[PDB]
Amino acid sequence: DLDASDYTGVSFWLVTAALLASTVFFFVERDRVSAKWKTSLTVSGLVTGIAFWHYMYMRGVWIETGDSPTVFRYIDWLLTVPLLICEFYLILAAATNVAGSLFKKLLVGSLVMLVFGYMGEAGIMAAWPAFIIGCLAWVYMIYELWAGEGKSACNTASPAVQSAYNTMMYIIIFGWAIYPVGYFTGYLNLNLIYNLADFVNKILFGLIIWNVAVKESSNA
Amino acid sequence: MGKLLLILGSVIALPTFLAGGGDLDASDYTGVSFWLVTAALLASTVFFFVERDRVSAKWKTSLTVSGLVTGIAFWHYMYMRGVWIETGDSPTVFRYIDWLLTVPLLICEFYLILAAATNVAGSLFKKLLVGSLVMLVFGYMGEAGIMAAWPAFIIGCLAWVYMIYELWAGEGKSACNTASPAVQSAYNTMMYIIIFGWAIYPVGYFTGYLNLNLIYNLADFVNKILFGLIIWNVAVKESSNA
Amino acid sequence: DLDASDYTGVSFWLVTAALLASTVFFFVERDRVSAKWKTSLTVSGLVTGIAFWHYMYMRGVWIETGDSPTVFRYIDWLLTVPLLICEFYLILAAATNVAGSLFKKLLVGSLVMLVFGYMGEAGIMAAWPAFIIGCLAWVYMIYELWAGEGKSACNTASPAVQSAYNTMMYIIIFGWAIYPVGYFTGYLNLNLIYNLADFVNKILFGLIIWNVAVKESSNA
Amino acid sequence: DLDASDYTGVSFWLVTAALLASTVFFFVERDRVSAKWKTSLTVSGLVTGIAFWHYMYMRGVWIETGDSPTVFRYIDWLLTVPLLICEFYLILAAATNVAGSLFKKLLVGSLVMLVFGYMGEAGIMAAWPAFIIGCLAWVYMIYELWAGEGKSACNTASPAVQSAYNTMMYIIIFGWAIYPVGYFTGYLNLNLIYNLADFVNKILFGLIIWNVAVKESSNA
Amino acid sequence: DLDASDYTGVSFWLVTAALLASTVFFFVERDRVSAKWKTSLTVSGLVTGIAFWHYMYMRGVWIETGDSPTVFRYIDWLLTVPLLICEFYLILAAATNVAGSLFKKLLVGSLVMLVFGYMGEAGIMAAWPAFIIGCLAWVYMIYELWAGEGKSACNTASPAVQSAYNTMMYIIIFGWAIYPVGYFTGYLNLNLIYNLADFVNKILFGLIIWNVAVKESSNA
Amino acid sequence: MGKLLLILGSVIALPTFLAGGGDLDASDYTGVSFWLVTAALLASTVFFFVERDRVSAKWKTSLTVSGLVTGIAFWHYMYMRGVWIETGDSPTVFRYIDWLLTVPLLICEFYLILAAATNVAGSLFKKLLVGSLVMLVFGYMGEAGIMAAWPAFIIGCLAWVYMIYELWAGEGKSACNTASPAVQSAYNTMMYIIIFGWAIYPVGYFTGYLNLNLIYNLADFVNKILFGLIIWNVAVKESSNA
Ligand SMILES: *C/C=C(C)/C=C/C=C(C)/C=C/C1=C(C)CCCC1(C)C
Ligand SMILES: *C/C=C(C)/C=C/C=C(C)/C=C/C1=C(C)CCCC1(C)C
Ligand SMILES: *C/C=C(C)/C=C/C=C(C)/C=C/C1=C(C)CCCC1(C)C
Ligand SMILES: *C/C=C(C)/C=C/C=C(C)/C=C/C1=C(C)CCCC1(C)C
Ligand SMILES: *C/C=C(C)/C=C/C=C(C)/C=C/C1=C(C)CCCC1(C)C
Ligand SMILES: *C/C=C(C)/C=C/C=C(C)/C=C/C1=C(C)CCCC1(C)C
Repeated sequence: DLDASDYTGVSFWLVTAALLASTVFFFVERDRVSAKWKTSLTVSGLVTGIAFWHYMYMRGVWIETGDSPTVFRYIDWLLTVPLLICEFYLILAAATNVAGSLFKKLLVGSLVMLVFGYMGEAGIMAAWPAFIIGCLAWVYMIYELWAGEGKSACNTASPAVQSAYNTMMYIIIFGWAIYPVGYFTGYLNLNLIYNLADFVNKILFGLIIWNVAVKESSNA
Repeated sequence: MGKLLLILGSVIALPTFLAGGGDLDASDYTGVSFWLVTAALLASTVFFFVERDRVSAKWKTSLTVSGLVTGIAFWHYMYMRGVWIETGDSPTVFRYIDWLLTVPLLICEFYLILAAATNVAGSLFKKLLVGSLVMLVFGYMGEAGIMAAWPAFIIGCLAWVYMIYELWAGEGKSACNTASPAVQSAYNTMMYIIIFGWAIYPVGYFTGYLNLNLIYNLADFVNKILFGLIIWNVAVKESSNA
Repeated sequence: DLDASDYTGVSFWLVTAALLASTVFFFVERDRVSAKWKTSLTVSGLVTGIAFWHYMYMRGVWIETGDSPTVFRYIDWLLTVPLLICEFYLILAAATNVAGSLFKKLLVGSLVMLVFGYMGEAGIMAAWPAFIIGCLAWVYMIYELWAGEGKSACNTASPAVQSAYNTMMYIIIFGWAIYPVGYFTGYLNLNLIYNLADFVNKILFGLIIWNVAVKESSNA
Repeated sequence: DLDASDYTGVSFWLVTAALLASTVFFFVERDRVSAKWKTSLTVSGLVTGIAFWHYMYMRGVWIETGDSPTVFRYIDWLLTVPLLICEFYLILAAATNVAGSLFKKLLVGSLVMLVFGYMGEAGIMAAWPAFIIGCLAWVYMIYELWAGEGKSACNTASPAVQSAYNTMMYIIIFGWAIYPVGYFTGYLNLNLIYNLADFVNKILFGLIIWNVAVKESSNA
Repeated sequence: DLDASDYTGVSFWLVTAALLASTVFFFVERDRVSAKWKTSLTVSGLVTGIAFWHYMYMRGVWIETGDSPTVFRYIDWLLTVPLLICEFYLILAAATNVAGSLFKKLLVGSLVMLVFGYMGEAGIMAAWPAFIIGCLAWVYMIYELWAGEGKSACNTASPAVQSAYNTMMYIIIFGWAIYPVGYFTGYLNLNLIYNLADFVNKILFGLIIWNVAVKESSNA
Repeated sequence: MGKLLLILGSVIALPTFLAGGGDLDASDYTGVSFWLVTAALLASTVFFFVERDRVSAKWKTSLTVSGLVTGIAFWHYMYMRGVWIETGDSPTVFRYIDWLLTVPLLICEFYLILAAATNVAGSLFKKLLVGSLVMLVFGYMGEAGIMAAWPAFIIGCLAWVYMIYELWAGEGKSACNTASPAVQSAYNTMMYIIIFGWAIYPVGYFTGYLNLNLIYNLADFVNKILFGLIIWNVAVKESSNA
């Protein structure tokens, strides 16, 4: 690529290599954890692998044409956000008892939010109603994960699990807020911001989950 | 492990064969749905072939069968995507091949769980398989134009309702009576999936005889990933006791 | 492949996909079975894998030329029938003690029968003597596994192994009879029948072996 | 390929598929045997894999030109015969005590025999002296494996090991005799004979070794 | 590549092959170490693998154009320095208890230092302020791992872990100093020095970590 | 295992990349030797990476190091075969790269076995490594034409004799004094290999300064496969005790 002229290709290569490394990382570290946490690593590994695959496709499209195919980004979000938000249910199940409806509501909210976001970007619906519905679904998920069943499950957990849950909640609140900001900016230079946001929300989340899994399983 | 790293590298290099099929954005929902479903099916295949570590020896089959389902789906979906790129027409033949090679395994999942959790004669699996084969044969005859749309659709709906009744008040209820609560909940969820999840197919079919590919994609997504996830959940919940 | 015009391509695709699925199934399910029956599954997996390989080659030939490449079919039979017929010896060794001459005589009979069938197909010898020799070898193997050493070994076995042996004997008697029937029909519309017969004799056989292996091993 | 017109391509495909199947077979069956016999299977798997690789290369050369590149055959023999003849030392070590010089003498004799055979075929030396030296090395190996240190090691062994050793000795005496016969015939229609001889001496040998390994390790 | 004309290609080939060998070595040697140290080897293997990937890309660029693609070098540094510097946190966690802020501050310092180095290289900001900021971050990390939290954690550790920590600290102080020296030389014949430095800092570091991990685990 | 069968299939499909380099029969002994050595090195790499199951935790390193030796040799041999096919000239640079990346591991095998079997300071490994590096540098200078053939050859022979003496009556003898008889026999065999097996290189080198590629191929074959087999034999003999 070019040198000191473009920051898009550098970000693409950096994120692709990081995602491949994290995928290998998480598919190899499944040997350390116990039987309970051999899923909280597999799901994160799948998240990073799917993100890496779609990043390779986006890099190919960028080489073919110098534009931003946000449809690929929405495909990647639609197959990663459900798993990332399910990670909460997975760690709560591997750490304590969960009724099961938390996963259902989590998944439904995430699917509705993305579908509406994709429809708003593609122009099927007006931008404002789609943005409002997506924000409402996001706030509903935050409320469920902050003061609803998620908080109740987090109350009965070991201190390491509680700290990891708080870190993941902060990540959801702050790092995930970049994408709606970019959506509002585009409906009223972004590829690099999305790359960095995916880097954070796809590597730090998995590393937090791996840390808590190793710290819990080490007991034995 | 370094040998396991070879497996990881092979899994990573498999998408490279798929150079990419994208062509238009925000114009056609078929190609987007095809890629979404293909990637989700590959991810679920890897998930189910990896999560066999947790389950005990009794439930190491209930994951492999679902992994096979998703893998066969993924294979036939690539084929379908290739055909669609070559020609923008309905790949009915490939869809019915995929259904014929996947519905038997999905309906055999019932027998597998009812045998690994309790004792069952298994005649429910045989009769449901026969009903599903009849429904699939009638659907292909209708799609091929041999029979009219309305009679074939009515016969398929009647066969599907039969299968639902067999799953609700047939031998399935008796088998579910002597089982753990987790297996009962899994059976109820799978019965609800049969009632509603499979019901996406005929309604979408009625859409095509009165677009269809998107509905079929979404229906395959649901009834091949949610089913496997429910089976995995019940298998893990049962095997953890060990 | 043509759609709604010929069932040969549909049968080819169906039995290719089913054979690949059965290969993966049999090479993955070796974990459940004990150390005794880790061979009764590997050989079945090899049978299905070789069938899938030769089926891909036959599909390529059919696409290249629309005829009947029976040479590849006889190669597939020559490399799959010995393993399917040695499955009897394998399950008998895993269930009881067998001298070993049963496998030798089975292999010799199966190889002689196929070679004679191939020679009859190719026209090296007269069709009727080759057909008679093949039928005689088939009946000799049936007698050996019905009233000879195979039956004697089956007498001293667990009920599950005996039931599997009876089911496999019934499959050998009935399903395998399609191929000599096709040979007689062609030496006195077929590829579909052969495909279905391969599906049956290469998947149901392996599934019976897997079922009996799992039933035997799990007990412990 | 052609149908009922050539028997070379059929033999090539048959042997290649059989060698690939046997390679997979032996690399998978290492899980059944104990720690002692996890080498007697690896070496046979390597033999079949190398033979399969060189058979693929020979098939490619045959497609390129319809002739017999015996240099490839001698390369395959030079990297398979040492391992096959070492299999004796490996099973004797895994079954009883071996001094170690048996391997040395075995390997030296096999290397000398092939090198002289290759030189005679390539015309570096006269055919008769090379044939005489190769036959002398072969007879020396047979004597060592029949009445020398090999027989002494076979005397102190379990009956299964003794039977396997006798079977391997008979294979060495009879099946390996095909190659010098073909060499004499060509230095005074052969590719098919060499294919079949490799089939036997590369599959039956490994199957005998696997049989004795499984029968020994089953004890535990 | 030219022979006896330029040492850049020789260095590229040497450090590519060595990095691949070290990657395989570190991903294979995870079997020996216990469950505590199955992470240090994994991270070292990831470091070497990413280095090998970016080295292959840099070799391709060099063949395509005979210049210095320092952008790829800084991508490699940005994706490898955080892991090498978190190896300290990993070994400290595997040997004793660490709060976790050490890894956070290490990562922040390393990322800030490179980003500033990349900006100085690209000319986004003035070279001297970026060099000063990078040196300040480097000295801050050295102080943290020499007299701060890292030293305090190293005080309560086994003698082997303390010796490994001292060796790694010496490597950080000495071998890593090549890169700022090269930057000063170029901002006030190099690729060979950088290659050798990468060889050292990416192989000797991992070998020290592997040695201490094996020494700790085998005890048990 | 099916996942293991993926590794087996990858190993089987690796030779497919190598389409084939054969050109002439009974005319040149270089290409034949190249193919023989490449295939033997790949086989030994697979053998040493598979046989780690038998050896105990102490000797699971003495096999991995030899496997990498053979793997690096195989990689550089392919490169050398490609260069030779492109141009029929001596690949001196690749040979010295391979030597520089393999001789250190082969000489480190001594330290590895003397540490996994008994206690040794390890200065013998360091001094032998320094001597080998000096010998390789002198050989590279002689081959590049910087120095004359006779002085470089004499210096290399003197360094090699030094290394032999260090292996005979240096720290190696003291380390071998306190060891099991199997380790002593392995050390004697490796010392004999150093004395005679490596001696193929200088004499063949003297052949090139007074073909060479065939001698170097055979020498690499011996000193990289027999060495690994001796290490594997001693490792298995020691670890079986468990
Ligand atoms: C790896 C990718 C991740 C974690 C993506 C997350 C994306 C979101 C949270 C997107 C949210 C949106 C809204 C809340 C409303 C407007 C539309 C979206 C899709 C931009
Ligand atoms: C993986 C694919 C699956 C589970 C496909 C399921 C398909 C059906 C349940 C189709 C049903 C139909 C009827 C009930 C009647 C009308 C015709 C069909 C074939 C569309
Ligand atoms: C997977 C393929 C299988 C099980 C093939 C089986 C084939 C036979 C049993 C063929 C039998 C024949 C005779 C009994 C006589 C006439 C010639 C044959 C080869 C058609
Ligand atoms: C898989 C290949 C095998 C077992 C090849 C074996 C080859 C021989 C035993 C060849 C022997 C020869 C002589 C005894 C003398 C004349 C020359 C040879 C090479 C043909
Ligand atoms: C494998 C690569 C490694 C270990 C790279 C290390 C790089 C550095 C320590 C770079 C340091 C720099 C400074 C301390 C200041 C000036 C800018 C840099 C990036 C050259
Ligand atoms: C895998 C490669 C190996 C073990 C290479 C070994 C090479 C040598 C021992 C080379 C030795 C030389 C001398 C002793 C003096 C003359 C020059 C050399 C480099 C040919």
